[PDB]
Amino acid sequence: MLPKELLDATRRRGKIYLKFASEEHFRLARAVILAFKSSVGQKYEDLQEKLRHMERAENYRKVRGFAKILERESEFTTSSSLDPLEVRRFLFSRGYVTSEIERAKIIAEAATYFNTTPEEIERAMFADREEEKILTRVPGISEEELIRRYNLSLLQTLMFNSARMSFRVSENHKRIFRLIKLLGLMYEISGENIEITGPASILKMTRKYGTSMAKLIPEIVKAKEWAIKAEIIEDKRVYFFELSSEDDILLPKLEVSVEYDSSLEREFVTKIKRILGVEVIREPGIIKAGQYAYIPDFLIRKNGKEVYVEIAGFWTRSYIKSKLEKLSNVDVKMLIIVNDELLADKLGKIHDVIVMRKGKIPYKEVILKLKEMLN
Amino acid sequence: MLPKELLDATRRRGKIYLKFASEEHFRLARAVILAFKSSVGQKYEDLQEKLRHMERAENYRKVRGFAKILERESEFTTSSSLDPLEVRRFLFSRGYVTSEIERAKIIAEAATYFNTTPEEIERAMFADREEEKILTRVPGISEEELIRRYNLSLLQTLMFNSARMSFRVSENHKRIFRLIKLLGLMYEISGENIEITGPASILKMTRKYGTSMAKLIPEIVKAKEWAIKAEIIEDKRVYFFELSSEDDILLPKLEVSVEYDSSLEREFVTKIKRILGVEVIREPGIIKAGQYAYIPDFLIRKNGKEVYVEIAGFWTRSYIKSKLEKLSNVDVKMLIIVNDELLADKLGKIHDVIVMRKGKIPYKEVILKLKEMLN
Repeated sequence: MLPKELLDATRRRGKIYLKFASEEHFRLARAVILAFKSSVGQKYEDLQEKLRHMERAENYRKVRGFAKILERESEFTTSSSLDPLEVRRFLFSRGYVTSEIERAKIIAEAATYFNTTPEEIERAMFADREEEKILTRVPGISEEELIRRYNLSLLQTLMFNSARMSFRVSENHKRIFRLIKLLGLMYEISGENIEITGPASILKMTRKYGTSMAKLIPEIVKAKEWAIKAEIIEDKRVYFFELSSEDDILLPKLEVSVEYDSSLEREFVTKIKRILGVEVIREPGIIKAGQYAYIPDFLIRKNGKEVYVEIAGFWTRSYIKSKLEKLSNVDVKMLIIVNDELLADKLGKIHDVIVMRKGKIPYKEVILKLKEMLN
Repeated sequence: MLPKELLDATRRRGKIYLKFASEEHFRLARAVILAFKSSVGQKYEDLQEKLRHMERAENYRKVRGFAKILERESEFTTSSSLDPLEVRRFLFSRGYVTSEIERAKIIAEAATYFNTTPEEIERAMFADREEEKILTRVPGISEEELIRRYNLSLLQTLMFNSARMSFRVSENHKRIFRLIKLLGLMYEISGENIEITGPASILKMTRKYGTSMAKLIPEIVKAKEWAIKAEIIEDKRVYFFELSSEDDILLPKLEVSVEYDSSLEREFVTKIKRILGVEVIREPGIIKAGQYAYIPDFLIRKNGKEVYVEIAGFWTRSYIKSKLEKLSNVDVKMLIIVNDELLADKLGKIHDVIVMRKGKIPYKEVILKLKEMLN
């Protein structure tokens, strides 16, 4: 997101700061709301011209950013009951493109065929263009909520260029750990500090990973106390970013779920249990190993031995190799399964982990490794 | 069989013409090729700077288009044997981002950890940037081949804005008809004229559809004689385009291959044979019905009665309703199956066709319909 970086952040002495909106921007937020309200019943093109007219060097980014929020929560509709594709099909089959003088006549024939007026045909002809969509509903969002959502969006946008983002929260740890796993994030826990590998630390799937990462931020800033630190890469330059609840930035408290099902969990247990003669506990709980903590998917036990199993999300070779070294100096035994469709990195020799095939777990390989680990 | 490009066209009085390259652009092609050859061993940024320097107002689209063709056929490599993600993980974990004053020290530690020099650490650190990839191999392409490939890419690019493209070829009809089906194109055949609905006539999947349509063009222009006509939409403006082999545009002769699975096909044959007790012929010939011709997927024969079955590719409600109307009161009996995953249009009530469910054929519906047609 180049534009935002060069324009809604400031860089100084190796640090990067975001140009958050505050109560000082109340009048600007209201002016954007008024531009949307005035454009109800009009084409998106007319709304955009209103926004361009109010834009000045000083307010340009916030006008754009506020309007992006309102547009996302607004309802647009096509301007005609007619199908634009069927209208154009009819017109083009009667020679519309190869005519010039005859076009008004061809439009009049269409109006008879579709039981309407020439003006309705003309409205329908290109009604599938985005510029032609009609604003029909504007959300009932206050200036303050607009400013809060803009600031959350800005914080999320910055994290698309993060090499790593670390945070602490005063509560909601259980939900956050569940979110990290559902979102497939690369994580590291040390004490109260939770470090998320960012998209500037992967080779591919950057937008997909960054989008997933961004869904975690609304849950962080909902805690009564929280602190974020991040390392940001911009071309060959690096910057340190830091924000906490004590900075009193206006931010929302948005509902976050992005939930799932326990189908694989049950499928995995049912496939391993009697085959292996083993006890399996699903989501057994955070396990501490040395100075680090892990969020395993399964605990597998037989005789007096134990093996934790964790299914990674997005991954790179450097991330998995680092995780493996950290687990090698500790008593816990852990089997990591990595998905080949989530490799955000070059293909390489990675041992000690089990690799999926086309997104499916290889159960015989898992069974044999587990047998070897459990004896 | 496509690389995207910048359009470069002339528009005049409702007609659009492409700015094809010719022998007049030989010296420019030679200069672009030399910029690549003289950059082997250098970084992508250094190559691009040579191209920026040679660009002028009148030729920048060809400089950039020629270079894009060469780049796609060139080989680039990362500048060190080190994994940049691993190097940055090491550097950043030692405080690289937060202690500018220690960076030379931290880089020297990395050089010891990775068994190399500080200068290699500095090369590897941001070696995953596109600007820093090294040009290692340039294709042996000639100025004439570059001009031919540019012209094909230009013609292909224009069709991304086509509402429809119609063509005639003097030979290779069977291969062209097979390709139309393999590519999932919306087609209509009338005598020698083959009309392809273009991506300006669908609401979504426009990149996917236009890319598929682009792959048909190399097969058209390989015929001894050919002629293309198209209707082009740009915003709310329409243009007529026409080109034939008689215009003597320099074009390539490319081998065209599209990978096909055919798994759904085989299962359809076996199930219908068993449940219906009929003969099922895969990929029968082209069939004429009225003034139009069709490329069916199956012919089902029972006690002398015959029913054709066609599985559409990409589709719109407009296209399918027009197709159904042309089939309406013709002798031949044809059943159309559409795939819900290939609808490039709004959801609507379409009847007289069978709609797949999550890309799977509904066999009860198909069999019952076939029985009604087979009696």
